[PDB]
Amino acid sequence: SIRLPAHLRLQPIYWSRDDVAQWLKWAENEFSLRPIDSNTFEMNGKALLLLTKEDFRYRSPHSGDELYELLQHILKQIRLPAHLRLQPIYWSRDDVAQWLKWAENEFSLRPIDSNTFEMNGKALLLLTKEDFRYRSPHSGDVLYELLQHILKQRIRLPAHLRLQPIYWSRDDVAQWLKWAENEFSLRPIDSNTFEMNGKALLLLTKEDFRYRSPHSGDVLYELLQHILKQDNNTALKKAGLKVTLPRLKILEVLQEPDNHHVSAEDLYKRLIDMGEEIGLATVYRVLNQFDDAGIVTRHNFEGGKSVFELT
Amino acid sequence: SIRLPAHLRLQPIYWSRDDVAQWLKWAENEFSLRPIDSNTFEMNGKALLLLTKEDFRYRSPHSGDELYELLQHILKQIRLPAHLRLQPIYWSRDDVAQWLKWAENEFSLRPIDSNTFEMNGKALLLLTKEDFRYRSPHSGDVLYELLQHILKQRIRLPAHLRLQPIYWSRDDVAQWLKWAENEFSLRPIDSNTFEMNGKALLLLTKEDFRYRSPHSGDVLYELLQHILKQDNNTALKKAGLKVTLPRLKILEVLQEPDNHHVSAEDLYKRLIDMGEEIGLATVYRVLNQFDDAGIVTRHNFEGGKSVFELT
Repeated sequence: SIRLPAHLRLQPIYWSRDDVAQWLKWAENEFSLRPIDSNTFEMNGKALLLLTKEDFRYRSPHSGDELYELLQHILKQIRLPAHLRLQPIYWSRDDVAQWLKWAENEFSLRPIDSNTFEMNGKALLLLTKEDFRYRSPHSGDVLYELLQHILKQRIRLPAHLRLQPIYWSRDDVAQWLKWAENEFSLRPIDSNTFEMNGKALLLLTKEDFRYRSPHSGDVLYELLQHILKQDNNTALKKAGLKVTLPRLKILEVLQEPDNHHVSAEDLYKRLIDMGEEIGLATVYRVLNQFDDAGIVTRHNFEGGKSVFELT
Repeated sequence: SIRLPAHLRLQPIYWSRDDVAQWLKWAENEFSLRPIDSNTFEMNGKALLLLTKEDFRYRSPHSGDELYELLQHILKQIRLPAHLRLQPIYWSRDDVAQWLKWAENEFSLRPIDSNTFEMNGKALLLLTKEDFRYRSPHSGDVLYELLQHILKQRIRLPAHLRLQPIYWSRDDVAQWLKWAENEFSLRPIDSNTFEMNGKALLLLTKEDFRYRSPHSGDVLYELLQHILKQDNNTALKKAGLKVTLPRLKILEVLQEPDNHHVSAEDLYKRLIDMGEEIGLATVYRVLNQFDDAGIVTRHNFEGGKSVFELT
């Protein structure tokens, strides 16, 4: 029992950006609210539907909770461009940029500059909602919610950097920055961005990361926060294979200090010496199934002389 | 009852490229075949399994049928890099190139030069098996079969060019070439590649297309061959909507010579004059559902004054 004009009585999914603005103006007068600036929700009705109640309160502290609930009352009676149908973990930097361009058209947002998110989908997924708001004051909340919706519809370090950040040296910090530039497709990260060790890097606030690095500081800080939060029978199961005696034994021989690298025939000869009763072609099949399941690597040599190496 | 050595008695899926070669040499001697050059199948066993019987006969006219059937006798007792999980219709030119690089690693092929297929996935899908062989004498048949397998696991012209090729002028031929360069991501197609009309273009063999255009002639010829081969109740159904009287009428008013572009209120007023009994908010909802279903386009104007245009 709230009377909107005819073109606002349809489903909000249909409301243009002007319809959104006429709705706000209608509500302000209907409910004696504080003035609602015509710029408070620069989007269409489809975009407004993606916003959380918290996003309403954030855009309109005087009236947002009220507008959200007015919207639920009104309600009580997504396919992307071809290259973007992948899980966002796989979007390239170019994809992210095409995602922005699609989104700005789909949702009538204010112009999203093409350097707003210069990073790949993996990096995008590291950012917080706060970081989307910061990069995009007009549309960051819609964009973040857009992404969460795309996720409903559906990172390990280099070896030289797998020790706690607290022990990193200046040099490690430097290798981290250039590892992260490549992994996350970020703008160039000049070698002097963070001239310090891990202990000092751990003292910086996210605002320090942003100042040192306008293009990538938020990604880098959340990467750091991520990094800080993050029996042969089972060995076989864990790699996808049924336990058999021929598998256990061969696996056993490969775990000998001498037999890490071993060819099929030597493995066989080694099995016999131990008094095991296993056939030659069986040794070949096991080690190749082991290869396929990541337990060993086959290194080829002509005529049944490949050497198998336990990974 | 064919006795291979131990490492060739495993499943062919496991055979390296050398194992393939030792198998051929074994077969040649076991079956008194003509000499089989060690270069006849430069691939691993996984690749050999993708080849058709026809590919066997083509690689070995003296012995291929025989090798294929030996292989079926032996048998009688695919996940791509992340960016390539899309239907191949969507692969970019860069994807195609990454597809080649993955394939050459996966299958131990001879080196596939990165300019072997300079075109996008749509273009790749136009090529015949013969064109894959021509572009890649060592691996083209495997690659084509690889693609068919990826498809089991799962183009309209610009308006100025939708008339039969037989009527194309020189100028049209020229617009076709640059439309196709953009659509298929081909190398630059110099304006002098085909200085002639559609009737003459239709006289050229595929070999003429290849000579005029080493980078793209086969794509262009198959594009040409593709092009040459290729009631309101139903109007509503065809666009995804249940027939209702309010829909039929509005659709009817929009098909008037005067009302192609019409706003909701005028449509309403026009319905009344005809003695129709339909409410104003209903006119709004229909035209917006029509918009969403491609029957009209909504052109926005502030305050319920959008003009709707029949597409």
